[PDB]
Amino acid sequence: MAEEWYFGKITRRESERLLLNPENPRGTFLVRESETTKGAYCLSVSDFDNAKGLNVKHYKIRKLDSGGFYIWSRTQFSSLQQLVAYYSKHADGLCHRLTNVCPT
Repeated sequence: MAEEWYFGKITRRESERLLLNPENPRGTFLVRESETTKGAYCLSVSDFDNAKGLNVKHYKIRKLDSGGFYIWSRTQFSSLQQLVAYYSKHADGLCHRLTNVCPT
């Protein structure tokens, strides 16, 4: 049992398959393990614009030796739960604020 938004070892294309479901509104997200970087995580979030329609953006979450996490070094967090809590309040760099936890 992990956090509701933690999807573990799912692939980048599987995260897109789940997030691109038309029933999921803009701002739907999940956190997963990175396929490209060992020890890093990815925040995958759905967005919408006039050119692309519903699309997915992926953000790399790096873990520090001190135990912290960040997407941009200017804003660091002590846990993944603090990171999700912050980005649920302000977009601050992301395409959209986190609003809906990806189902199933």
